[PDB]
Amino acid sequence: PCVVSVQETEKWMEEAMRMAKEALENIEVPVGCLMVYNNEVVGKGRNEVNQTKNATRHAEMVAIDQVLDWCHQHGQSPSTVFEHTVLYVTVEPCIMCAAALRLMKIPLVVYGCQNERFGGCGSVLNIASADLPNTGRPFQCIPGYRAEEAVELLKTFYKQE
Amino acid sequence: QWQALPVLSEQQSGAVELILAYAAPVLDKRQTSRLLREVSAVYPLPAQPHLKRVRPSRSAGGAQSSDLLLCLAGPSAGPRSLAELLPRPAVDPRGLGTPFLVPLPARPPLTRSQFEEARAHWPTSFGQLFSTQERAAMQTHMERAVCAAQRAAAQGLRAVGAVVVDPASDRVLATGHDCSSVASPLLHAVMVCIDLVAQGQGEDSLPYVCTGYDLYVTREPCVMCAMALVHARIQRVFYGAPSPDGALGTLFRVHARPDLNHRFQVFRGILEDQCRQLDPDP
Ligand SMILES: [Zn+2]
Ligand SMILES: [Zn+2]
Repeated sequence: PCVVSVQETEKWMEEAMRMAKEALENIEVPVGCLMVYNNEVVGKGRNEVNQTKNATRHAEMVAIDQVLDWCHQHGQSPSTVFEHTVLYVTVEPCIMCAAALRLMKIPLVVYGCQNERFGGCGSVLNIASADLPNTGRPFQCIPGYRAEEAVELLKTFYKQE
Repeated sequence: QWQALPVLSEQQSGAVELILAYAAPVLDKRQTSRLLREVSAVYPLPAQPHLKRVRPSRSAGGAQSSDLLLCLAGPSAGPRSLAELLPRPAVDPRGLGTPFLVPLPARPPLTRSQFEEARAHWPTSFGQLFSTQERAAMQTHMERAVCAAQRAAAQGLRAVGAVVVDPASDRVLATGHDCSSVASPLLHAVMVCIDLVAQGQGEDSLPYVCTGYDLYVTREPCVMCAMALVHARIQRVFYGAPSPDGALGTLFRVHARPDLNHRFQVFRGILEDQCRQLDPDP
């Protein structure tokens, strides 16, 4: 049920890029993301750090909470859902979000550009595939999808601060 | 019984490098204060404020003598005379013996190991890391975190507790334990506390919720919690016992990296006796 979400990678990342642009217009780090379970979006998020005054409200954390709400409302266990969910995110997850995704046992992340400041899938640390036997499961990555557009958003944001 | 051990990057954990300097014995002890004044006006040693300028020595009998730190050695650290090192009339060298080279710690000590190494060469400033009043306050906050962890244990939750403190007023801003559940698996104790500090903060606030604050947590934070603390910009963290996948000492040291835009101090061991019987994070 995982590779069935991969079929529409282009549609899902286009929506993630659309959300990233919104975040940029709202003076947030321009990261958009979608979580797809069986070719349906079960959660989405963009960075809400400055909106909420809370440094932990990265796009991925916002999307994780939406999927958890979806699981709670429809009486499905998070395990069965998250273990067959793909995350599409415009930017390499940071060290914190990479650890959250391991704890949720998300199997696959498709992401755009590298995260030079905080990346947890190899740029600063390799949390995604690290040997962390008490910290969920390692996940796999498909990096580089529309990285050029995504990193241009990042640079635009970091000029405006 | 407990002792607070700093958790430093691997770079700062090794031995301080040594630099060479000239000292001279004080043969007329009653010239000490005058010589100290005259020499330290000529050679203030601004780059080494951690070094005391007089080294006392006790003989195998109790008799005490002293050496005076004159100046750093140049590129050629050869034998030097008092006349070569000390200008007159700015210094009247009477009462000093012949200068000798001594290796000095180039930078102040941070660990106990470093302080012992340092003072073996020359008296250095800091004995112990925390004052009696400080240790009492730290034990009180960690006791509150232990009590939160034990409430969690009694309810069937992961036995991790945390307290956030504003050290400007020593007031507790948040107390929390792990609340993770099947429906909400990421409610680790640190994540709960950060959200508590966030909800109690003013309207014209920055998202760096933990700026300036101290965290007491029973056991070492996991990668998620540790990096949340980097993003939230905690100022210091005290924890009791390590965690196997811990990221503030054990498997990572994300608080002490040059390529993250925030570093902070971490100490382990606070009430470790009790904390080691509680749950690791995650
Ligand atoms: Zn993140
Ligand atoms: Zn944690």
